[PDB]
Amino acid sequence: PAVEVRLDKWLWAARFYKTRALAREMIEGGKVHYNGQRSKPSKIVELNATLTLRQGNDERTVIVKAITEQRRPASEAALLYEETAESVEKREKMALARKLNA
Amino acid sequence: GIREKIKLVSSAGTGHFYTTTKNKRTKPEKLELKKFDPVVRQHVIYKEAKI
Amino acid sequence: GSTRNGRDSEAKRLGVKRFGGESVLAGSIIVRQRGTKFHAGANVGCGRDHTLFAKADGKVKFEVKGPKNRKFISIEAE
RNA sequence: GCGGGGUGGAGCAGCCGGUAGCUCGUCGGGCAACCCGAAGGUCGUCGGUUCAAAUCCGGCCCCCGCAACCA
RNA sequence: CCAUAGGUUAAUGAGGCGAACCGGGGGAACUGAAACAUCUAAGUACCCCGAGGAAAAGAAAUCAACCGAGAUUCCCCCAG
RNA sequence: UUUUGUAUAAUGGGUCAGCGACUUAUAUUCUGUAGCAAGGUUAACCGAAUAGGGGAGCCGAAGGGAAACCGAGUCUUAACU
RNA sequence: AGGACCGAACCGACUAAUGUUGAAAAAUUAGCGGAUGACUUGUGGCUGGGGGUGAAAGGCCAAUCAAACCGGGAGAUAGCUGGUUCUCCCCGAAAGCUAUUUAGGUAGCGCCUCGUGAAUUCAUCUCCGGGGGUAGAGCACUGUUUCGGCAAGGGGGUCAUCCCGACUUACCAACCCGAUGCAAACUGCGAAUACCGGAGAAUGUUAUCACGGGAGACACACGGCGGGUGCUAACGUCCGUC
RNA sequence: GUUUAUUAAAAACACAGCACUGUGCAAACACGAAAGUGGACGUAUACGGUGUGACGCCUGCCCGGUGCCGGAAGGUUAAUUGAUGGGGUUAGCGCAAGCGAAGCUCUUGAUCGAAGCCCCGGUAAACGGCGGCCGUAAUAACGGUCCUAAGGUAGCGAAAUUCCUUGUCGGGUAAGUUCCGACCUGCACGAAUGGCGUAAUGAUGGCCAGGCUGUCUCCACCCGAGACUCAGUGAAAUUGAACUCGCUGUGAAGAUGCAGUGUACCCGCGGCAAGACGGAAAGACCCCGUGAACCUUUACUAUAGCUUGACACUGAACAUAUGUUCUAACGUUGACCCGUAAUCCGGGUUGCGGACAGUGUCUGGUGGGUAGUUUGACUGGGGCGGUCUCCUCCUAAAGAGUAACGGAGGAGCACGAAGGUUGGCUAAUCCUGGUCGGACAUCAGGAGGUUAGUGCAAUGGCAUAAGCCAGCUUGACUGCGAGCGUGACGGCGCGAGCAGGUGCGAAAGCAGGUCAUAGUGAUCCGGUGGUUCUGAAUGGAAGGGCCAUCGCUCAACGGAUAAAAGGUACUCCGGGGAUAACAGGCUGAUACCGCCCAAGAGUUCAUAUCGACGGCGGUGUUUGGCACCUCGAUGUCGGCUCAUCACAUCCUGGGGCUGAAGUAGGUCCCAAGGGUAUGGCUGUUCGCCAUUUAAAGUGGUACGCGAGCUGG
RNA sequence: UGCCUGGCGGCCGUAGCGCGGUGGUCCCACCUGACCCCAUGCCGAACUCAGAAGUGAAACGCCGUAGCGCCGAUGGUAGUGUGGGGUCUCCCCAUGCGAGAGUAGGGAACUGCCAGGCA
Repeated sequence: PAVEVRLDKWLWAARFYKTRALAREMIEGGKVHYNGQRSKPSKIVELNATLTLRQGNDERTVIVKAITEQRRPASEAALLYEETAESVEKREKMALARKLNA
Repeated sequence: GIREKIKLVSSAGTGHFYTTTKNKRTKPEKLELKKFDPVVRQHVIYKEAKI
Repeated sequence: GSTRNGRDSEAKRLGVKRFGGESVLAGSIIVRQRGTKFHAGANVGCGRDHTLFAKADGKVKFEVKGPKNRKFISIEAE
C-alpha cells in the first residue's frame, strides 16, 4: 500500500520552501515546473521522474526514487533529492550566469 | 506461524520421509538427523527437503 | 453496555476416579490432576499429564509418607 | 452511552518494554533564499505490572467522530 | 430477340372438426436442497406442426469376450 | 384449544340436521401368527384355469480386507505373546 | 384580439352540514372554480400485463393495480394457527445436556412405554476403606485495616562541625514486634452433608444393567434451602438440590 | 391549466422561456427475434434526451472520485496458431533388468493477437464538493498551520431551512410560543437537484382591522321532517347458556357469576350511554418466519443491448502485414423500363458505394436496461454496541458436572535445542566489609529457607527437583496395545507391556517430544512421493484404491454456496401478548410527604422559623425495573360537556406557639359542609404575561370522560 | 550381655532451631602431598588419588537446659443433616455430628538390620 505524495508536500519535505503554503503559491504562480512545464500542486511526484523545480534564481532537476512525506534535516534532504549530474552542471551554469550579472 | 513445514527425506533411497517444522530466518542451516525408516528397517540419516 | 468478560474454558473432569479400597484392573487411571498432587508409589505410574495409573491388579490405597507429608497412591497387590 | 486523542511555544513521526527525536517559532554563527549549533517535553493526572513505562493495564479530567431510533 | 416471369381456362388433391394415445418443433416456475445460484421439479404443465388406427423404432458400421448371441417394441429380474 | 397457569374480561361456537380430517400404492426393518425348514419362495408369462407349469431371480447358510486374495478364519505389520 | 372579465347550460369538485346497517359501494343541500379553450361532448378505431397510458399521484387499465381478469402447473410450499369424531383396563413423562443460519424446529443422550436376557444387579440402614478444602474458623501466605513500641532512613534544617554522638519538628516514617478486624478469585486448620468402593441382616411385584419395537419432550411456574445479577426490590432473571 | 376516479387540488405536475448534450438522414431514439413503422412524407432556424421553470440582476472556486470526450509512448489481456519439454503405446536392441525409431495419443503452452484496464489531457447549466485546529482586535478582523481537488464570491438569512429556542430589540394587543421589521452566534442557505426580487393571478399558507352577526357569556321562543301513540307491511349487525345488583377483597393480576357484606316485590314504556375489557376488521404498530412482493446499488450470479478481434459470406492485380487501384460477390430506404389499373415486391438497364458495410459461430470489455437471489444468531422487545472456537481462576453449595449481555486474565505460538540421557549445582530478600560503584552491577561472609525460577495468562505442581550448567546424542523412532478416563456422536486423553532398531549410562534404568492444562479445522474436491491392490476384450496406460503428505481468520471456529449489500410510510401473508409502545398488575431505586439525633444560623437561645453530616418510615404521584393480562384489537395527547372520591387544606370555620403590640403575618393541629376565574400566545396539559377573586388546592377515578362531541 | 561409632532403614517437627557442656583406643571429621587415575566455564573449594605428623578447633555424635518451633486435652462456642417453628435479609426448638482459635498441660524422640572398638 504505497502512500501517495503531493507535489507541494514533497517540496516542503525537500526544504526548498520555508512552508507548504509558500510551495503552493510558487507552484500556482507558474514558476515551478514538472517535466519542464507548468504544473498544478495536485500533481504526484514519481520515482525516476524529473522535477524541473525553479527556486529563487537557480533551477534544479531531480529524479529521486526516495520520496518522504516527513520533513528531514538538510543532511537527509541531500539524499531525499537526487540532483543528477546534468542538473548539477546546469545549476553551476546558472550560478556562473548570476555571478556575471552581479 | 513463521515456522514453515519441511520434509526429512530418507537417504536410504527408499522415498520414505518425515514431516517437521522450522523457521528459516534464525536457522538457515540444513536439518539432518538419524531417524528410523520402516521400509529399510535401519537407522539412516535423513536430510531435509522442500514440502 | 459492553462487557469484557463472559469467557471460560470447558471443565476437564479432573479428580480422583478410583478411591481408596477399590479393586482396579491393571492400567486403570486412579487420579487425574494438574501437577503431582498425589505422588506415585508402589505399583503406580505417573503419566506425562501427572495422571496416576495402576500398574497391576489390586486395591488402591492412599497414604501419607516422607518428610514432606505428601500423599502417595499404591496398589496393595491382591 | 460507544470508540480515538491528550507528546519542547505550535505541528509532528515515532514510541508501542530498553536511557526522547524532526520542521517551524527564539537566539547565535555561517550566509532574501539556504546551512550549522544551542535552550526548549518530562510524555493529560493518579495508581498497578515489569529488572525498567513516552511504551502496558485500572480509574479520573478535557476535547473530538458517532448513536440516544420504531411505536 | 429467342426465352423466362406473368395472365386465362381445365382435371386431381388439400382446407375444417374431434376425447385420449403417437411423433416432432419450442419449453417454464412453484417446489426439494430444511436458505440459494450448480442441481432437482423436468423435457413435466403449456403452445405449435403432422399422421394413423395405431404411431415411433426396426434388420448391426449392435453387443459380447477369445466361448458366443443374431432386427424392433413391450413385460419380469439384473438393481436401487 | 393454547398455556407455567384461564370462571377468566384469551381463542371458537346463535341453534338443529346432514357432510368433514392418519387413507391408498409400492419397497425395507421389527412384533404376532401360519406354511416349509439348510432351505425358503416365485415374478412376468403359458394356462379357460384363485389349479398346475415356470426356479429366470432374491434372502441366508462364511467371514475378513479397499483389493488381488485367503477362508473357520482373515486384516494389520517383516512378524505378532 | 385575448389560454381577458361577471355569469347560466356544460365540465369540475374548495368549505360546511346530512348520510355512514345511505335515497347512493363516494351522493343530497347551501356556498365554490373554469365557462372561446391546454375547453367540453356524441359515434367509431388503436395502444394488452413486467405490458399499455400517464400535464407524473405509483395515478388509471371494467366498483380490483408496487404488476388486471380468467383457466392451467396446483392438492405450489407453509419449521406457522386451528381441528382431529366410540368405550374400558395397565403403565406413565419432559420442558434438561450436547450441536445446529440454532433459539417457538429438528437429531443423539437424559426421562416414558412394550418385549427378550441377565447376575444379590439396585435402594435404605449399620460397620469399614477413601479423597476433599465448602460452612465455620484463622491471618503463616496473597491482599486489605486500626492502634501502639523501637526505628532503619528521609523530609524544615542544623548543634556537632569531615564525622560520630543526635538536636526539636510542619514532620513523613520502611521492615520487625504486641494487640483487633475483613476476602468468591487469601489458607499454616477444617466439619455436617454428599459422593465412590467393600461386607453384613431386613424389606422391596427386578426396584438395576444390556439389546430391540414405539414414542413424547427439549416454552416450564411457585415454595424451602445454597447462590450470581438486582436495591439481600419485584408474582424479576440465571444456576444447584428437594 | 393538470393531478392521488373513492380522505391529500397544493408550495406538487405541466407551462412558455433558458442551457447542455446526441443526431448529416437508411439520422439519433423508440416498438419490433425480422421485415417494417413512428421520428417525418420533417432535414440542424429540425428532431431526441436531460435539468431549471415567465420577467429583472447574475450563475463564483474546484476536473482528485464517478461518468463523458480525446491520445498513444509503455505494461497486462480472450478466441485463434501450436515451437520446445514431459508422459503413454511398441517394430526393434539386449539374457534379464532396462533402452527405444516412425505413427497415434495425454499434457505444459514459445510466437501473433483488438478493445478495455493501468496511464496522460479536457469537460461541472455532467453526477458532485465548497474542511479542520490554534492565536490575535469580550467576540475574533487578521495571521499561522494540517489536509484536500479547492475550501462558500454575489445575494439572502431563527427562513417551507435554527436543536439550544417562546434567540435579542421594536410594532400591533392590557396581555402576542403565531405575525411584521432589523441583528448574525447560518447546529445544518447559496447561485439552473438555480440565488435574490417582482406587478398580476391563487377554492394556496400565516397574521391584523371595519362591518356583521346566536360562534360565545346563555340560551329563549317559533315554523316544518323524524322521534311518541293507532292501523298495514316489516329488516340488521350480534348471540356458549343465563334465574343477567352495589361495595371491599380474591383470582391468568381491571369480576353480574368466587369469599364476606349491603340492597333489592314481578314486568313494561320514553330517554342517557359508565360497564358488559360492548359490535365491526385471524393488529396496520413491535417482534418471529432460514415467508412474499416491488424498488435501489461500486452485494453475488447471469443476461438483452452496446462494443472489440478471429474465421465464414469474401475477390483480383501493383507497390512497400500496410497502402493504391479495380469489378465480379454484397448493399442501395438513387434514376429509368416491365409484371401493373401499384411510393409493396420481384426482374432488367444504369449509376453510386464495394470487398468495406452488414449477418452467423466463437471471443474480451461494458451492461440494475432486465432476471433469480442473499443480506446470520445470542439479545431482560428489536435496532445500535458487544460476543460467537480454545485455555486458567471464582460464582460452583469440600466427587464429577452446573447458567447469566456474571466477575478477572490469556490463546490462534515457541523450540534440533528450550527434546533424550549421564554427571553436577541451588534461589528471592536483607545485613556487614570492599576502587571508581552510588538505593540496586560484580567479590567475601552471615541471616533466611523457595518469599525465587518455570519461553508466554492463571491454577495445580516442582528439592529425587519439573529450576540452573556441562558432555554425548535424535526416543520430536516404526508397528501394535492389557486396561481406563471423558464425550449424544464425531472425536479427545492417559497408558504398563511386546517386536525391530537406536541414544545416554560402568550398570540398575530412562527415552514414543517439552512441568501439565490453550497454540486449532470435520467432510468433499483436488496436488505431490511410494506401493500393480484394481486395471470395462487381452498386454500396458489413464483413472480409482492403500500409506505418507499439502491447500480454508470455512474465526458465524460441528464448517449451508466455489460465489451475495440495502429500502418499503406503496406494502402484503402466516403467527405471538412466547415479545415492545398506551393502559392495568408486582416492587418503590428515583419522585413526593412525614419523622429521628442536633452542628449552626436566629444580636444571647438548637428546636418561633430554617436545619448541615447521617438515620427511619408512609403513598403509589413522576422518572424507571419486570413482561404477568389483552396483538382472531383494551383508541393515544389536548379542549368541550358531565362529574365522583381522598385530605397531604387554596378560601371560609375552631385553636396552640411565635423572634404574636394592633392590622397583617410564620408554623403546627382539627375540619372535606360549601366554594374554588376571564383572557392574549401557543395543539397544548404545563408555562409566561394582563386583569380579577375570599380562593383561583394537591391528587385518584384506563395520566376520568371519543358505542358523549371534536380532531389542533 | 552393657557402652560408644559408621552405614542402611522404619516414622516425618513430642522427633526441628537456640543456649551450655563433653568425645578421639576404634570409627568419623578436619588434615599432609598431588608429577600421575580424575576436575576446576580460575582455584586439589568440590570431585579424585596417594597417606597417617597433629587435633576434636569447625562439623558430627552424645548429655542437660523451655528462649522459640511443635503436639494438645475437658468444657463451651461456630457450623450443620433430618423434622417443627418465629417477629423470616436472620434466628429458634428436638435430635445426630461437632469444629477452628484459645486454656490446663506434654515436650529436648522412639525403634529394626549389619559391621567395628572397649569391658
